[PDB]
Amino acid sequence: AGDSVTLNDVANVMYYGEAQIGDNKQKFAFIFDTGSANLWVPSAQCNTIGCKTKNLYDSNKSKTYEKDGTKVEMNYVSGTVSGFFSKDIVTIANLSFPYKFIEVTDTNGFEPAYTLGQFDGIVGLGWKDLSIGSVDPVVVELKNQNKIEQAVFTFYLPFDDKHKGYLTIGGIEDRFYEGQLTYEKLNHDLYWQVDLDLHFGNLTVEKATAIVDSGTSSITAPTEFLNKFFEGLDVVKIPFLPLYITTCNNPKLPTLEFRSATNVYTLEPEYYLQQIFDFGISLCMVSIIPVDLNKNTFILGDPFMRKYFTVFDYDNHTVGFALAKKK
Amino acid sequence: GDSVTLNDVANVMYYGEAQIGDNKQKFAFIFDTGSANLWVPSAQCNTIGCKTKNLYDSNKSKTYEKDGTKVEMNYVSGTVSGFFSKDIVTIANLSFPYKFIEVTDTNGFEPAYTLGQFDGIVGLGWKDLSIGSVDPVVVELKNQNKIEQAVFTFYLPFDDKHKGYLTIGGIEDRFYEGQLTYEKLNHDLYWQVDLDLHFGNLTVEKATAIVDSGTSSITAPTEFLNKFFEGLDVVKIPFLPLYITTCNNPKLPTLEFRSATNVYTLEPEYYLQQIFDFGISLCMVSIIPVDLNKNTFILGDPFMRKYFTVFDYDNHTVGFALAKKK
Amino acid sequence: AGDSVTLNDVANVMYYGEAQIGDNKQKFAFIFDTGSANLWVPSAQCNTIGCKTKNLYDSNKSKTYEKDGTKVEMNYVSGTVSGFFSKDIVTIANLSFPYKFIEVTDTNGFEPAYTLGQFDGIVGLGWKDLSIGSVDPVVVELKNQNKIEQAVFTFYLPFDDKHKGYLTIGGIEDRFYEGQLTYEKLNHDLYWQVDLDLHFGNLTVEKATAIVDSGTSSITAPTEFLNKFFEGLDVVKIPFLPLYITTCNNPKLPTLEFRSATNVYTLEPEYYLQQIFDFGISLCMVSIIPVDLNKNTFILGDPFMRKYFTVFDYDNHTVGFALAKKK
Amino acid sequence: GDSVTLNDVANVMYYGEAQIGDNKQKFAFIFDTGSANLWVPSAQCNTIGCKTKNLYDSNKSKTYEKDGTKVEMNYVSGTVSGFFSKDIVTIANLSFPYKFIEVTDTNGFEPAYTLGQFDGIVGLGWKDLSIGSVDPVVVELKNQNKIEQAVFTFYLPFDDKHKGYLTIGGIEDRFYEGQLTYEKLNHDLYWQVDLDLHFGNLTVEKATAIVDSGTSSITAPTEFLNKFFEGLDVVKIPFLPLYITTCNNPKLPTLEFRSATNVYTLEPEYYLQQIFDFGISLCMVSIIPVDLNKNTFILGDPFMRKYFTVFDYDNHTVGFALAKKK
Ligand SMILES: Cc1cccc(C)c1OCC(=O)N[C@@H](Cc1ccccc1)[C@H](O)C(=O)N1CSC(C)(C)[C@H]1C(=O)N[C@H]1c2ccccc2C[C@H]1O
Ligand SMILES: Cc1cccc(C)c1OCC(=O)N[C@@H](Cc1ccccc1)[C@H](O)C(=O)N1CSC(C)(C)[C@H]1C(=O)N[C@H]1c2ccccc2C[C@H]1O
Ligand SMILES: Cc1cccc(C)c1OCC(=O)N[C@@H](Cc1ccccc1)[C@H](O)C(=O)N1CSC(C)(C)[C@H]1C(=O)N[C@H]1c2ccccc2C[C@H]1O
Ligand SMILES: Cc1cccc(C)c1OCC(=O)N[C@@H](Cc1ccccc1)[C@H](O)C(=O)N1CSC(C)(C)[C@H]1C(=O)N[C@H]1c2ccccc2C[C@H]1O
Repeated sequence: AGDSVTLNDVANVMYYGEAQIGDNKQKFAFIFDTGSANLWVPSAQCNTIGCKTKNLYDSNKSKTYEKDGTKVEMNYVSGTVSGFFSKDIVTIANLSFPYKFIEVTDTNGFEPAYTLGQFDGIVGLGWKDLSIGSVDPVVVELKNQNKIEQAVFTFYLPFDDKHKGYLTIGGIEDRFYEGQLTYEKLNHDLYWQVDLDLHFGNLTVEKATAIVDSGTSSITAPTEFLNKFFEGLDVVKIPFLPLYITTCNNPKLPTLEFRSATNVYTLEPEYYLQQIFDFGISLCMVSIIPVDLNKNTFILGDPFMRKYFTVFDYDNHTVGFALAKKK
Repeated sequence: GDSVTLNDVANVMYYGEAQIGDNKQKFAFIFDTGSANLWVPSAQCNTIGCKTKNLYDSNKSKTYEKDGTKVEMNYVSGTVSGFFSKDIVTIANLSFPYKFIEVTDTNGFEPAYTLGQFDGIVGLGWKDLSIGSVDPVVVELKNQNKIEQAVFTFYLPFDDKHKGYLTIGGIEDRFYEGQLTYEKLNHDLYWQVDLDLHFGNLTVEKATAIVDSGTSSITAPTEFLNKFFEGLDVVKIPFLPLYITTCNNPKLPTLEFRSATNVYTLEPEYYLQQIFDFGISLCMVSIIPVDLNKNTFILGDPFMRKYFTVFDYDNHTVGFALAKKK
Repeated sequence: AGDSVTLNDVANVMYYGEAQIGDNKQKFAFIFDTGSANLWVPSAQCNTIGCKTKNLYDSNKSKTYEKDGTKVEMNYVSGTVSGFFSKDIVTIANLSFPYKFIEVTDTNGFEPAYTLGQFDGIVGLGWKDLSIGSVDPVVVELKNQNKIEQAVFTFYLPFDDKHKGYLTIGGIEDRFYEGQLTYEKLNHDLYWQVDLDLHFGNLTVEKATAIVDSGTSSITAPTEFLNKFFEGLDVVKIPFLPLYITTCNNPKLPTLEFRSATNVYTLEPEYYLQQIFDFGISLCMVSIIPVDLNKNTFILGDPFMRKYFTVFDYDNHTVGFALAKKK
Repeated sequence: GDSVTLNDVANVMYYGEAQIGDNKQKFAFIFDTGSANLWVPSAQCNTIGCKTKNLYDSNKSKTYEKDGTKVEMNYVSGTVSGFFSKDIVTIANLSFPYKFIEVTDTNGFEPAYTLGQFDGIVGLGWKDLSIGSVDPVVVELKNQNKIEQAVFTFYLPFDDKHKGYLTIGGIEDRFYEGQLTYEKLNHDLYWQVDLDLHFGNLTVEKATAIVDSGTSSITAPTEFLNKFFEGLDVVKIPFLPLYITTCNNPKLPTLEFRSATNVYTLEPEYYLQQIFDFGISLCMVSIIPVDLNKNTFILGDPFMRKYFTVFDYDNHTVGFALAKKK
């Protein structure tokens, strides 16, 4: 079946698509993040520098807005936003549903990541307990009022700007993938964390939790593991920055291997590399960066999701994977 | 129809393999609607440029029919040397007697040749354009009741590591979309057409425009061009026929090709090539200064990436559509 | 008069010189940082990855070492080092003097900034009260025992990479500059913070504290001030990093103007730019980055110090400036 | 001596100004020890490449002595057209009657000409090289008891500002250091010299090697070179005479140039130019395939940047030192 917000892609490094808010259907661009669980927009109320270029929600000219007013920090690792809670009717796709969200009023905690973004707010797409305010996930809310067949959603991401990407709600559309799905059951309903013995060419790590995260531009690994990784594969790290450079055909670059009970998952380097220079010799950025999180915890972010169509299934506690169609 | 699977190389030249000989020696070929002769490095080609190449040995094929006349191939991008021969040429699964040049002296055509990953060229041009009046391979195939139409299609892939097609005998549905305007040759020489050539301000009315798959690039009059880029933000890198600009450059116009029937247009997204993308992103521009007879334009590869091309010996036309973008 | 450690320069991006520790004169490379105030070396004792290629100080085979052993974090904004205090006699230039320093034993908090460097430790060259342990500044220490004429030091940093930099202790040598010195009284003896109305093309900020900092590769500005700056001068910021790219002759680039009661100090853009691409069009990195610190606080780091010879004067509480010679 | 201050442009070509006429029209010039004719865009040059250029108006100078014979300049990098003339040329503060080409048709020499920021070239080659046998400008100055020596020096800067020097009349101390080996011309044609040419393994004994300030680069036979770079890590960018490598590339040798007296050598640090430096540093390499008579090599700008050059009509010699590095 399925209902689909098409997602525009900027420098392969973030994705955004429209959604509406209020019964006067005020428009907004959002990052759909399977690694966070709240929704927010700039508030008509906000007076910080960053807000001033964005589309500002007016709680006023929506007739279906209801007041709440409880104040909230929202602390991503990328920065902080702050506002208060409101209730209104959010439309995603053209599915409509009441929701609790944040009218953000302070953003200085999140700029320039925000002053230089082309998105008004974020839409959380993880699980209920990653939420600030125990708010049900929007796909879940939709199910809970017969708006959707199944409380499942999918990500299809592509390979640059006027190539179009697609978040689909409540249906698993064949148009996106090839082969069959392979599923992995989650190990907490928090992030879409599943459970994996990872193998990066030379070192492996036993049963790691892998976060599948639409929100991250990059693949991440804990920092011990990475230094352990890059040594000897002629990758030069620009100094003082999470930034790794190598020749595009550096033939010492291992295919990454994600392996589970059911299945095997792989990432050729053509997937975790960015072309940066291409003039007889081609130079590349390696799209893997240090990040320390609870367990052995790796985020497969955007590079992984480019190879793999992904089905997130609230009903079963699973994420499915198939090869994404190139066309 | 029937297509030869085209190989991309830096989007700067494409090649395909085609067999010569009953013994069926396979070769790497550039298919060049800009010339009308076929050739290969003879096994008796003694020039070191020849040494990595695929040779044709007139021994191995039974069908080898001796000729021997000597011959000069004078491409503006260099010259080759040898003598004529005959044998059974095959293109995809299309076999036929043809006369061609056995190439023995590759020296006046390197470095060009010694780098290139191609052994010879095939002319997809006209009988008029041939050195030796060899009938174009398609027109032969026709008058041997071997395919429906003295026609071919050029489907070139927009992008580097993807396939590309020389279809023969009939237009295919897959390859294109929308309709298919035609225009007619103003000479049965090159696949040259008569064209109202608009380009920002600068028109140059009733130009001759050569369609040509051999050319990696688009060309213009050295004077009309130099005058064009002026005031845009396109820097020219000194004594090389090369120009860099930023890819977002908003001074950059679309290019117009209107006729009596219709209009065609080249978006800057079709005549730029990336070189560098990191924060700012620069692209090199695929239009180059080269002078000939009229206002004579070469629409090369950048144009054919946009427009599927049909080459019609029968109806004296060339015809175009939006290349199926994939 | 003066004595001088000659400083080697890597990618215009950090500078290091040799010095000795112990009475068996064990050698080490150090960053001389006028923006922190402690000395440390890797300890013979250190077993973290980042130590493993460095020259480790053996408290043992110095016959003049005295134990202390009190343990210390040292928390730069670039990272953390950890170890304990020892006393030994440190020689810089070839001036010899007793000191309290840090035997660093844990570095995992500072790597790869330390795994990818070619320097063993750091030498703090700031003021007493920036020191962990109220330790007198080395140059001060040296005065306090008749090793030097006057408790003053100088930084001469070279243009481009080769050609050699120098720190000069206890003498102002005419070989390094031209014109005359213009001095500025400090506004706390903490950093070499002086007091400045800064003027960058279009935006000015009234009476800013400027930190003169040999250690920093770049110029820094508070984040609001920067976003406010770069707008409209076609400077693209690489996404998700403190990285600013532009065309080298972007003729919108303002000369920076630092202006005080006595004096005017200036920085043409040929000083705050790093090339990156020279093919016809020509690309440049802008060596200014957002950094938020107490007041309106700017660090004039390595770019400034390339135009300007600098005299740090403990005796007067001043920093003096003259044009560095090009030869 | 007496020097003309040379201007640098992308280290790809240098230029200087020198005056022609009694009225003293100043001009931008390339000083090319690779040709021996002087020329300027006549005020009667009607070609649109002429329009930003500095023209010579044979009206303004009294001293204009009419000639008019028509003439073709056929550089290998293009051709120019005009008729001859005569007047008082000045080079720095050196004035003298000289016969030259008034250039009227620059079309066979663009885009080259219309971008270049230079109006004419001056030849600093020999009489035998001259089209019309005009005696070289230095040998004239000489034989008008106007300077001590039919000699000149070429001093060449490294960076973009930093300026260059064509000195005339005598070698200067400032410009160089150490000694000064000489070698003797194997023809009084180009300043060509006989050289045992060593380069990694590949020698090519007793080659002829042209010193030439006009050339931006160093050149070699297309075959010897192609074979050279093989197994280096030097990628060639497709059908442009252009090669990229990483600047630290350790497979890159120093070049050798030995004779009977002495040996000269080109460090990679002299024949590379940064294209890209960030994390990895890439450099484009200044050596290019071009074929002539013997093993004939053009030592151009990369070589003259290392070595100061002394050009000796009198003692038939060319001589070199380490260019005073500043
Ligand atoms: C929900 C919650 C509640 C309380 C506390 C915490 C810590 C919580 O988690 C939040 C979180 O930070 N969530 C992150 C996921 C996350 C968690 C922990 C560490 C790192 C990431 C969210 O999914 C996400 O992608 N994001 C978030 S913002 C973003 C959309 C820009 C994106 C991101 O950072 N994108 C940037 C990013 C992220 C990682 C690496 C590289 C890059 C570049 C760019 O791609
Ligand atoms: C003139 C003539 C008269 C009677 C008979 C004959 C056979 C004649 O020769 C026609 C001719 O030479 N034809 C050329 C085409 C041509 C026609 C008119 C003017 C100039 C060229 C031949 O077809 C062809 O494309 N080529 C040739 S080789 C090639 C496949 C590499 C390609 C080419 O140059 N490719 C290169 C090229 C060419 C031009 C611009 C850019 C680039 C980049 C590169 O990819
Ligand atoms: C010692 C101390 C004790 C108590 C409290 C404080 C705040 C202390 O000082 C912290 C500090 O980090 N001090 C920094 C200075 C500083 C002060 C405030 C904020 C940030 C830095 C020390 O001077 C220093 O240069 N450094 C430090 S490491 C280094 C010498 C390589 C250099 C640096 O990082 N350089 C990196 C840097 C720093 C800023 C901008 C760009 C870059 C690129 C790179 O060069
Ligand atoms: C004068 C004369 C009279 C009768 C006969 C002959 C054969 C004559 O000489 C021809 C000649 O061209 N002479 C050339 C040298 C030459 C000789 C043989 C083959 C090729 C060149 C003259 O010196 C010269 O450099 N030049 C000349 S124009 C120029 C100043 C741009 C420069 C040049 O080409 N510059 C370009 C160039 C040249 C070679 C390689 C790379 C580049 C890049 C660019 O910098």
